[PDB]
Amino acid sequence: SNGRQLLEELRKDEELRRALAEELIPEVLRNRELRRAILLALSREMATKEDIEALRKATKEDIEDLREATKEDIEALRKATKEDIEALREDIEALRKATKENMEKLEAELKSYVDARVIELKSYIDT
Amino acid sequence: SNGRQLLEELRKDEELRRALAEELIPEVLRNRELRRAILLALSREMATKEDIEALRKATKEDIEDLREATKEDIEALRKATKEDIEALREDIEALRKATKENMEKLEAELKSYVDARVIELKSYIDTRL
Amino acid sequence: NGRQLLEELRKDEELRRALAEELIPEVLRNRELRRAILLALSREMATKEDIEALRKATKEDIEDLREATKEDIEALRKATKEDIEALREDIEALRKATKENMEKLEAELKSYVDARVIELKSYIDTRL
Repeated sequence: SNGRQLLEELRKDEELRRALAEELIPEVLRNRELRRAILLALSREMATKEDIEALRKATKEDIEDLREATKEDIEALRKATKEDIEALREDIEALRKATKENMEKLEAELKSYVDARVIELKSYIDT
Repeated sequence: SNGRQLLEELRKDEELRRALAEELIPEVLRNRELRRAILLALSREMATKEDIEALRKATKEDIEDLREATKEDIEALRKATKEDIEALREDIEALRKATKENMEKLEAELKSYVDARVIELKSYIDTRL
Repeated sequence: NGRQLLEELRKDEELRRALAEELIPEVLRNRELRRAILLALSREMATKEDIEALRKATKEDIEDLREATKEDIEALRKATKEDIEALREDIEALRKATKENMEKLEAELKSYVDARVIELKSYIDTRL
């Protein structure tokens, strides 16, 4: 009769049903045999906090690996570029030197050419 | 009112809450459809192996996309740099050539300048005599 | 009231059954209750929200790296452009120095020839 009344009120009042379930239901689930049965059933599909943490850890490592590789790839290009620029600087120096030597060569050749003509004219005059 | 009172007592008395729940537990264990309702409800919230696999797959792809983009961005700079260096190499070659031509020009100009003066002097000598 | 209820439940199995059938379905209707129950079952239990939070964090971590990488590449582009400009200035410097030196040589040889011409003209005149 007490329970018959309670059943009746629960059919009528959804807020009562909700409130009462929130009191009793957690306790029913605390039952260890029931808890084990529920866990066994869910375990076929469950992803655990440990599984998520393992993915988090792997992701963090994969990102760190890429950051590190990227830093190395950029550094390799910096080195290669510095090297190419140094090689071009050595070519410029080589040209400067060759240009200098060639100008000294030309200076000497023209000096002697002029001197040869002078002797030629002096000899012609002396006639 | 009867249930309102009951709710109040349950908040206050944990032994009552426990005892009343234990009166229900046997039926939940006996009735596969209550068990199914509970499992259906819990599955609505539970993370699954499928969910984690989908995130794993998406993450792997997102990282691969960045690796690939990064490789392309570095490659684009390598090509642009190689091109600028090649242009500077062509300038050096152009200067070498222009320097050579200009020296040959100077050689010829000075040869003819000297020769012009020689003819000038020879003519002057001859005229005196 | 609850003491009476407990007594009736011990006596009446149909009441225990009926009451359980009323209260259990609340788990399907009540998201907060359903979540509480699931999290109480075990420390290992994870929710769909837990996966979404990792997804959100991962997306941000990748975006942070993309943005840093873009900046690091841009810094190298600028530094490289600068080094290339410095080389270009060296090439220009050599061109200029080469030009000036050739003009210097031209003038030196012209005056050398002119000096010799005056020398010869003087020598001719001294003779005649």
